[PDB]
Amino acid sequence: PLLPSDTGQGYRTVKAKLGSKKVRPWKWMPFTNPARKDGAMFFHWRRAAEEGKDYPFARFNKTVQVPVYSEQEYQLYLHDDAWTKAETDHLFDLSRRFDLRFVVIHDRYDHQQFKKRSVEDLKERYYHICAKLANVRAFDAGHERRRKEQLERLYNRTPEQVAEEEYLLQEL
Amino acid sequence: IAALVVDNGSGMCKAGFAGDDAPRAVFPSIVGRPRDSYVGDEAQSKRGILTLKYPIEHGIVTNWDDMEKIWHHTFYNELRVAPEEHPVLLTEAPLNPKANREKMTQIMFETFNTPAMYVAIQAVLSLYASGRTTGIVMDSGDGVTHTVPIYEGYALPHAILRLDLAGRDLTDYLMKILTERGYSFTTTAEREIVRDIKEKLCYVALDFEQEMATAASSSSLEKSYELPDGQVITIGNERFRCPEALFQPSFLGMESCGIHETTFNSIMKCDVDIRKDLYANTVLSGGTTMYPGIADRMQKEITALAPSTMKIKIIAPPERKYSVWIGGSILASLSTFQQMWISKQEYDESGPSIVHRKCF
Amino acid sequence: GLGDVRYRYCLTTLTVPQRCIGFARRRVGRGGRVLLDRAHSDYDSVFHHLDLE
Amino acid sequence: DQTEVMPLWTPPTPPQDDSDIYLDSVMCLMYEATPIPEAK
Amino acid sequence: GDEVGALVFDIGSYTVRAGYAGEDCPKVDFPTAIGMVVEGPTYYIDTNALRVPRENMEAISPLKNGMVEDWDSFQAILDHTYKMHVKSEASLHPVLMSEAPWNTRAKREKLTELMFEHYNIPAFFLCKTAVLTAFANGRSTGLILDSGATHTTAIPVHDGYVLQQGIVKSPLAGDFITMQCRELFQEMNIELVPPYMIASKEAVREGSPANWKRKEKLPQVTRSWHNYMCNCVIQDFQASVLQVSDSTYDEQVAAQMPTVHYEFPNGYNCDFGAERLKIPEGLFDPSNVKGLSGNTMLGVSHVVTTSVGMCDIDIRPGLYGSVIVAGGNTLIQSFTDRLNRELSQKTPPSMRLKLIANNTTVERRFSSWIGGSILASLGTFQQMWISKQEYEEGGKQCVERKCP
Amino acid sequence: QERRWKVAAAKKLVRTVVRHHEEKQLREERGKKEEQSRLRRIAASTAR
Amino acid sequence: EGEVTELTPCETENPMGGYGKTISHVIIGLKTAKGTKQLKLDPSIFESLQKERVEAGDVIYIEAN
Repeated sequence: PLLPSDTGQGYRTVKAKLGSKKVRPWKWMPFTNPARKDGAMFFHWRRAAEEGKDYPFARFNKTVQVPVYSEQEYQLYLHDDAWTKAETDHLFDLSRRFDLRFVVIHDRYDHQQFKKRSVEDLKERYYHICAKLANVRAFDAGHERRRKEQLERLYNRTPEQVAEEEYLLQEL
Repeated sequence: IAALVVDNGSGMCKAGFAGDDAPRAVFPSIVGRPRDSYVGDEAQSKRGILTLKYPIEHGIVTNWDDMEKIWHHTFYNELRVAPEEHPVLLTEAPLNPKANREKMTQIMFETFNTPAMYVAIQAVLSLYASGRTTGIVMDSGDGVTHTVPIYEGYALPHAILRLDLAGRDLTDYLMKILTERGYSFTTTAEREIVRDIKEKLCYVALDFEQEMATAASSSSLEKSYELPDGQVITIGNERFRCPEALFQPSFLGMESCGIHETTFNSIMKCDVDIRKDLYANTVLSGGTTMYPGIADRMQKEITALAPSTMKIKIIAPPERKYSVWIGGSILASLSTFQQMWISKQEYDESGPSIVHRKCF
Repeated sequence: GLGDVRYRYCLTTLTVPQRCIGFARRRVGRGGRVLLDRAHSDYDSVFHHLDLE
Repeated sequence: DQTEVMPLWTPPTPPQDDSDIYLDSVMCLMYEATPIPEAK
Repeated sequence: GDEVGALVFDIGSYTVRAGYAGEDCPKVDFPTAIGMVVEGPTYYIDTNALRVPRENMEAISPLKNGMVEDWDSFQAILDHTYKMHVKSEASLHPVLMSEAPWNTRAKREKLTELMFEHYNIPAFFLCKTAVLTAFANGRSTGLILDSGATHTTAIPVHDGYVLQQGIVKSPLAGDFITMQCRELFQEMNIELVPPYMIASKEAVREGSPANWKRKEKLPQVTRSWHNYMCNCVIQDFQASVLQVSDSTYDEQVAAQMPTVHYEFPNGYNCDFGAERLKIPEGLFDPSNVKGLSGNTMLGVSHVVTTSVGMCDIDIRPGLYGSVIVAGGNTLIQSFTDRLNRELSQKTPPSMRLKLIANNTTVERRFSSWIGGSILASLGTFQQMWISKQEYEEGGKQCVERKCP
Repeated sequence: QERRWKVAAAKKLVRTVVRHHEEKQLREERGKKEEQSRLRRIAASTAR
Repeated sequence: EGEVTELTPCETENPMGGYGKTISHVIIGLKTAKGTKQLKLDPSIFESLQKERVEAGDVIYIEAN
């Protein structure tokens, strides 16, 4: 279960084709990455001639996107009812940094300092906030909560009981 | 067509061609430097305006220009060959930083532009010369020391041990004790003369204490040597006082495990499952390491410290001064290894890092 | 049926040393070098039937 | 099992436009939605 | 050259590891501990200083529950590394290190400050060890088990992110195995004759009295240092004897093994029987430990159940897709086989289970270092560097802003 | 995969070298044997 | 079929009497594009292949039965 690798030599049969072909040199040249705003100067083994070319590999600057409010949205459009401006801000910051991994956000959301809220509580709250912002500036918490409690009940279903449930189902 | 083998000893370069039994040319690896920088013995001959220099410090490179020029002069005078129509095989000490590997690869490719290149550790090539599968290699080289447990022609960098003690430090200590005996040894000539006296009469004591008793009682140990000036030197206990320092770093004020103690440490660093086999597969290294009473004494010491429940079968090739180069010639003379070479266009298409991608 | 998106392997033979290679797939490697990775599956030891017995 | 050359695995590419995708681990149900989860 | 000459460092519960980036194996390693002879002072590091006998060593482990203890010791050990092994100016070379699940932000800031100011490092980075190991397996959401020399901990991961909740600081480790060896010696009454105090180990048979010679030149050592080198001997013995019953333990079943002829530094060599399998079975359940009614610890299957249950439902299948091992004490034989048996038994078949196939010593221990080098190699990561210029700008406080 | 592959390379190299040593010694021995056989044959030519 | 790779005898002095310079049978290394191999060849066939211009680097039609 190994892997052969490319072989170019094979045999001493290649006397020529080199004297006419210079080995393009390589240098441990410095460089800067655009993705680093400070533009830290690092190094590459570029082939000399390939000097000054923009950092070709930093074109992946795709990120999450979260909205913002200043003084009225939290009171006019996205007018809050249960959260603090601080709680909305903290949620949105955790979202921006975590790029919308709600389980990650909740497990890394302060439940004590901010209002204690399940992961789906934060999910539904954000749904309200973002949908209000979208429509004014122009997602199913309940059913999913029911389905999830059902899921965990079935999971906790004692293994023997699961066994007879499956035995019936197959017996059909 | 030709096949090139390059063995770079800690302080002497010894190159040759695959299939050969012995290196083409041999000489100490020192570099001159004007206050044209000349090479090895070439520089030595011009000591007045060229200053001795050791590019292989600690068994390691110092300045790329120095070995650039050693290769320059090598090719142009000793080999007097066109390596750029032949593969170039090179060797290295273990645990070498990747920096040195890429640097030497680039220097080869650009400066000299030879088609086929490849690198491999000295110890494993010497083992290949030794014709055995699994075992532990002691790198009693010339400038630095290492202990390489090689398995299935494959070694674990962690398990290796290092120590920069070798013939140079042994010669320095022997010079020191000989001066203490009432002599003096200062310049290069004196250093080489001390090394000569060592190579002639120095040996490894069996029971160092009863050996002292015999040297101080049996004058037979005290012997006569014609110095270059002609002076006759009585040399008794000092024939073997220095070698015992190998197991006793305290001799030189240093503190560490003796050579065989180091080896036991290493074999412990391995896996127990095959340490019996390793014991069965001892090794030796270094042309400056064949001194009488050495292999047997080391055998006794391992038998003592190594549990007797395992078989301790020593391996002491009396011809090991070139083991590494000989293994290199053997390897370069193998069919399946020819494919494994690395071409110039391969560097041109992948850069120096291709060595760390393929050269293993 | 296991549903592994990337572990899709296939049989083939080679050009010069033609023979049943076994479930294998090409894959790129460092230095822009393609490499053939030959798998090891339920029929690893019996990789010579031919004709779809 | 007409006969076709095998695929390849390659590094990624710069994102011209978002190809946002995630894969769940349930790997059991059909991956679009539920038509009538309840009396909706 | 999308890789710069970076160096990765890996320090575990048992030993200290490090090596260049992108390489197969860490370059070097040496004991986690250092021998202290109070009088700057005399530091004994690596075998030549530590195991080799000297006078008045008080060996000190600068680690504790994966925490920084002796900052001066850490600085000295870094300098020892540099000189004795690497011989390079990392100020010219980017570096990074793993981190514990619980390392104090205060100590992380302290070390960041120290690195940047003293060591003059050009760049730095941090991340949790388990994350590195999970990378090593090419995994994004799994459960990590490590029997490092200190603890026997389990920590799950998701999308390359640890679940803070999953930490289990079980005590049992190679320390526990040393305690087991000690109680074995007690019940069968063999003292500890360390090798260093033995000039010659004279011929002796099974049951034979310890016959040996002492080398008069042996300045006395401390109980700390001597006991710890004895502990190294004990761990060697364990390795020589490592094994666990693959099923419900039975005294006579374990005794059925041919008593292995293990030799000791004195030269004595007796044969050991069912004890080596009676002992480990407690690792899988501390309650069954005869004599010691350990209950606070969770048996192996009990640890599995705890870790699985404490997660959420949706990803638990994902975690079950992976199971990982790590640590100096993970050398145990019958480790993974009996682990998976206990799984199949206690772990319900409801959720598909899948482990990680890696048992070589190299993988089994330095998977974490492998993952670290793996990350260093990646070409995209360079935007995630930590330039020393940014640290100069914003103090060591930039860590909180850039590291959550 | 690279880990898997270089270990195999080392193994195959070991096999190659051990085989090489083997035929070297076998050739030595058989050369000696042929030499003595040829000597017996020339002595049998004397006998002829 | 294949290309003649090598050719060797199976020497043996066992035959009754005489200088034992005798061949038990011949060994012929043959290579097709599929691969390479060798087979056991009786002594008499070496005379035959003498008859043909058998030389390293050519192919041949060896009727098995």
